[PDB]
Amino acid sequence: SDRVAQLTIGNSTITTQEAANIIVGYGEWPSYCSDSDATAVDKPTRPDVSVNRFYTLDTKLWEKSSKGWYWKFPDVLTETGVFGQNAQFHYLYRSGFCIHVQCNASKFHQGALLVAVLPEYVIGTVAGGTGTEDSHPPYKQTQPGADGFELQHPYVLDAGIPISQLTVCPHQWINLRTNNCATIIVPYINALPFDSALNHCNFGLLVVPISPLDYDQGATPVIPITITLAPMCSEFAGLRQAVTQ
Amino acid sequence: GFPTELKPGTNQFLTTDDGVSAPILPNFHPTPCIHIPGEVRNLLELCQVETILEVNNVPTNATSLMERLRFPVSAQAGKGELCAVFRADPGRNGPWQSTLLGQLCGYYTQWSGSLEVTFMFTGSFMATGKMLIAYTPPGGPLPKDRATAMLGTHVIWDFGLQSSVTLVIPWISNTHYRAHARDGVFDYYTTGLVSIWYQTNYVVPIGAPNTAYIIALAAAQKNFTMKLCKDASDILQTGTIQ
Amino acid sequence: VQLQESGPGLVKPSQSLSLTCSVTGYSITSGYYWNWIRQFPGNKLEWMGYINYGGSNFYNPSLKNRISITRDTSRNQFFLKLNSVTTEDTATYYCARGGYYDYDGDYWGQGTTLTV
Amino acid sequence: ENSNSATENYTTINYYKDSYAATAGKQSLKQDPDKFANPVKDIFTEMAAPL
Amino acid sequence: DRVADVIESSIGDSVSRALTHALPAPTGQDTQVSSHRLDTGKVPALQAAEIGASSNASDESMIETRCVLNSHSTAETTLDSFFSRAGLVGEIDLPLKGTTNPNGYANWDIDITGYAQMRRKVELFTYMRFDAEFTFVACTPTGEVVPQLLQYMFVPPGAPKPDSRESLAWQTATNPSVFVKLSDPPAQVSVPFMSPASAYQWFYDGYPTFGEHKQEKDLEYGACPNNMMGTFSVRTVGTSKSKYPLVVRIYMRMKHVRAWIPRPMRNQNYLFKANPNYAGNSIKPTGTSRTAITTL
Amino acid sequence: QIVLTQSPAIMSASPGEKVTISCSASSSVRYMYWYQQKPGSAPKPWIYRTSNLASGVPARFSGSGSGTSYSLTISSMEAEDAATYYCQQYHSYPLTFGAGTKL
Ligand SMILES: CCCCCCCCCCCCC/C=C/[C@H](O)[C@H](N)CO
Repeated sequence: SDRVAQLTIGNSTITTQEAANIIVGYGEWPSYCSDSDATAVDKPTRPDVSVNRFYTLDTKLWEKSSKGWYWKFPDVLTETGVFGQNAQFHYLYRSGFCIHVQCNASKFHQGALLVAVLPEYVIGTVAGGTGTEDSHPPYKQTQPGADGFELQHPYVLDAGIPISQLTVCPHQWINLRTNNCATIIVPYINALPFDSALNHCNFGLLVVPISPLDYDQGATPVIPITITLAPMCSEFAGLRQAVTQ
Repeated sequence: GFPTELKPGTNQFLTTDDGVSAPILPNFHPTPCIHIPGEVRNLLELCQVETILEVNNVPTNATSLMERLRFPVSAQAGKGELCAVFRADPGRNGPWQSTLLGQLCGYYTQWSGSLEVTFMFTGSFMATGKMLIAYTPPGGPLPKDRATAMLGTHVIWDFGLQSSVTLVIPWISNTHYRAHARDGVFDYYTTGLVSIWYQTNYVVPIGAPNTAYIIALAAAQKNFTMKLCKDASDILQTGTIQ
Repeated sequence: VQLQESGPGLVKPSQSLSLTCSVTGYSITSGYYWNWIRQFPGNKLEWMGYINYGGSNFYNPSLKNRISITRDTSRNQFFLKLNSVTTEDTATYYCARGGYYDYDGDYWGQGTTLTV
Repeated sequence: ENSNSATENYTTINYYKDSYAATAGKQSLKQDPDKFANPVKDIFTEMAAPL
Repeated sequence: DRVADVIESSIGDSVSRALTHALPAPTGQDTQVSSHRLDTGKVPALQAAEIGASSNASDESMIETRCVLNSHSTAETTLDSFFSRAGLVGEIDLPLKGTTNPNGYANWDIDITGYAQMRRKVELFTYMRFDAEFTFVACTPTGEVVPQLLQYMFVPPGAPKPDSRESLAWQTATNPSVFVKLSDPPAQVSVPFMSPASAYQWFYDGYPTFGEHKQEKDLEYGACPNNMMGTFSVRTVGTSKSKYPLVVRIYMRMKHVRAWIPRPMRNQNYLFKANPNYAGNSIKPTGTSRTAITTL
Repeated sequence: QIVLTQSPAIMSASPGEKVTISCSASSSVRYMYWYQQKPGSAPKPWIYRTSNLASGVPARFSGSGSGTSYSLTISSMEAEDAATYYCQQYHSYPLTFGAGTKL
């Protein structure tokens, strides 16, 4: 009963037979901005079905020596479809998200992944190794796009904070012996009713293997990981010419 | 004017005093507060969230830091062998330092309540086994075999569709509150010991990996409470931040 | 950290081999991976196996069912044992300290020559 | 007195016309642990198997 | 509004649906008496951590317990109890001879990230909204008290910052200012919440301005103008050089505190202000280590 | 097992010239590591993570590469740095070495 699920939004449908329930971040569903909270005076646009739909990003490969990857939202969808066009044609933006991660194997494989959402994920540097250089991360590292970025020091999450306490954030596990998918629903999180979709990233998504993948010789050695996501309750305002960055 | 007298304690500056001070900007009104999800009202809400417990805190080299979050299990000779042990003190140096509960307890002097630890098995679907997890109240030494360990509070864990089991450490103390235990006369506030033993064996068929790992998670019960706030034991600065 | 190998320099065929490595300046229970590597007379290198800081082992499948690595934490040494040595098992045997899937310490020994 | 405090804390003491100059006072003891400890769509009782 | 899908649409619903609600909890929970249970189908001890929720097992379902009436208070773990304590946040030096501030005046940018204790306490959360109380303690480098008169001025952004001890900006016709002597008890004022946003941000994942983000402009990453509140300026009131060296220390206490979205606490040593940089060659474990997993 | 191919097998160069050797892998790897071995001694680590220089290594050495192709180059040739070089990978077990290049 709680192991099978179906997710339908827009013109896309996702089915699974080994689910592990659904996590709603902080216990709040996404919603639109109220009249008492808004500050801009122009009428916003709500494209509805054309933007609120499931999008599939690229695929990563899980190996016995993998470290982990991360993505930034809503930077992943900036150059994809009608949502991307609306994002680069307007100044203001707000929406929620629904995230689904797929990874399947056989009954003779093993391993465990941690999937978590961390708001305001700021990246730091190694400070030249000795700690005396005030260096800063490059542009391609802070907003990696739809391809994501591989972690260098997963123990400190590349920000000087322990990964052992990451469970305080909305999260789920992918244990190969139990389930093969994870679902998280995140509302809009910010200190402002609206914000720019190009300059600011609301949260980051982390996928880190805690228990290493293992199998015996002769089994399938290729274990892909796929990321699927969908905006919820999208609004835009401040119409002017399209700017990509 | 009105006659008055000054008492000792005047002109002093106490950092924890709650008083009234003159405002600098008259008739100032702040920005309205919009709704933001995830508001926190009490620190005890965060103490009930599970975080990873570093039972295997042996390695120290840089490339092996991530291995501290798990400990292995494999097939044995079926003689009730020992797997791992650790202390149950949450505010003491050791495995509990990696949990959020330990970090929060570092800001308080005394605590009271029950604790719980959850173990998750990350083997293959074809692996089976049974384990015994025991808690020893204060006074008893570290058990030398399973027969001695079973005499305390314990639970027997069976691998299956449900991959996790919970061990509850009940509040058993002579005082209403406990200070943070350490070596010396302050070991009087110790909590006890936790040990894990093999019950039957770890069994796999042909074609399955011979080794699996276990991840431990720790949190607090609903009767947990802290008091007498203090400063943390360590300061994360080795000079001037500039 | 210093590593020194020791063992017999000549072994008759179909006998058993046993080598010893002594570690000074670091405890073998504090971390790192301790490997055994040999170099054939043709200047070809082959990785044999390792023992973990906690006592876990992993061996090369080509040498499986013939190799065993142990340790002695009291005296801070780890050992290599070979079963049914043949003529092709002649080379210079090295001991090294390594990291987990990455370059961490990688300090090698000096090696000992073996003739069979 | 202007109502310009940051929480416009239920019992405070003030001597000026601005609310943000008052004392810290006392709060009310309400907790919502399930917001962070159990944010699942479907609630499960602690007797049945979770899956 | 005559087509069916528009009438039945849920677009524009601004009410947030919450799955949980707060309940009173002035003391710790009590314990009820329980007995032995021997049955099938009920497994409180078995959990599934993959769901992402904490365990729901209790004392009564695992062992046999007595009845205990708990009256331990939880008032000390509130946000104000944790945060309403003064701590060092700044320090200003006015030497007679040297190079730092040799002309009897100084300008200090307001930030509380220069000292580890307060920074670590406040970085547990992402957003905070509060009022503040500031105290200034002034003395000589040896701790001696001398008869000197000082002036403090608060300079909001956009206002002219003084550049000398006799600058015209010291007329403080509109800016708030405080005159105090070193022989007096330390000065103390109240400060409201002045951010243009609804709360302060300790972490801002983005850039302040549009345009191309080249390497030479990487220092702007993570800089949020909503947290920049201005400058604190101090001088010795006089047209001639003072006769004593002075040091000023600043302490801050929070009141009426609210917080959101907790984060993991800092693990490594701080290196720079407003920058989560760490030494890559000196990564250390969170806690202490032992020699073996099977021994204490 | 991952197989590493080194080319050329034997190279001869004159002082002050430009030297470049290549190592190719049968599968994609994250990094590549290099060793140097003078005759009569044990191999010593030279390059790790394809860019970082080991301690006590002259600054004229450098490396680069990605995917399945990696290279090691020397800006200026001296008499001192003439030995056999190997490429080694940490991607998966068992660890494998290259055939070696004699300079
Ligand atoms: C005589 C007037 C003296 C004025 C004393 C200073 C009052 C101004 C304080 C502004 C509020 C600062 C509180 C913290 C703000 C931001 O979070 C920090 N800049 C963090 O970077």
